[PDB]
Amino acid sequence: IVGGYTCGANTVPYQVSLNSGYHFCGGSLINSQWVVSAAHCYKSGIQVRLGEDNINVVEGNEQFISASKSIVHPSYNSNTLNNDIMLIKLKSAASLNSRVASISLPTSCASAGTQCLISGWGNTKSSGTSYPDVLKCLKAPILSDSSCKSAYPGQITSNMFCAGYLEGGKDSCQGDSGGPVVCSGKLQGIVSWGSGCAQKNKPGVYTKVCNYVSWIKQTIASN
Ligand SMILES: Cc1ccccc1-c1cc2cc(C(=N)N)ccc2[nH]1
Ligand SMILES: [Ca+2]
Repeated sequence: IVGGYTCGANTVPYQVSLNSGYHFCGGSLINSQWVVSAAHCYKSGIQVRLGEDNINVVEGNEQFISASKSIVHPSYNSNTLNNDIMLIKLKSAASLNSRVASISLPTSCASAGTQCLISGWGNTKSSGTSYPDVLKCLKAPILSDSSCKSAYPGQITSNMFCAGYLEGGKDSCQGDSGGPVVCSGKLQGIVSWGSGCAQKNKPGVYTKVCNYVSWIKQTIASN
């Protein structure tokens, strides 16, 4: 997260860290047994880490649970990142508490202008590299689809939306991928892609979760 702020320990209880010997992507807990992340974060040997703040220090509220199965969206296209969403099932149900909680799925899509909360352990520099140990936060508005498509001609599909600031300075970044974009208490987006980080006229691109609620619900119910 670039241009953001330190969230505060466990202030984003649904935020998860995907670990394969190191943190490589974020995710969102949707119930005690399932996590939603980006399809481009897919990999074998995933360990889901819940209740995390400083990902390099065991602070006392963590839960480390291995994934038993991963399900990448059937229509995911790695070249364009269309349908960049995946589900991860925990080998054992997480113990839900104030520091480890699920985030609700949307019942409808969010409108442009709605303010959302984006979070992650990604790079905090727009130019260069610096990875935080604690969770970073960023409040950003959903941008109009026209401003989104103008920034990325022929690259935006109905399954993506942009959020952030066209002036630059505030954006998600490498390492935040797969993480949550929560608006009005609903998981509306997944950190997916963009151009560089916090660059002018190049806002972040997010997977439009509201288009996948039926798939998520049916897939979890059958697995
Ligand atoms: C997914 C991917 C695949 C291959 C190269 C780069 C990416 C990429 C670009 C961005 C850009 C942002 C951003 N909000 N600036 C966040 C994450 C992110 N991931
Ligand atoms: Ca920790």
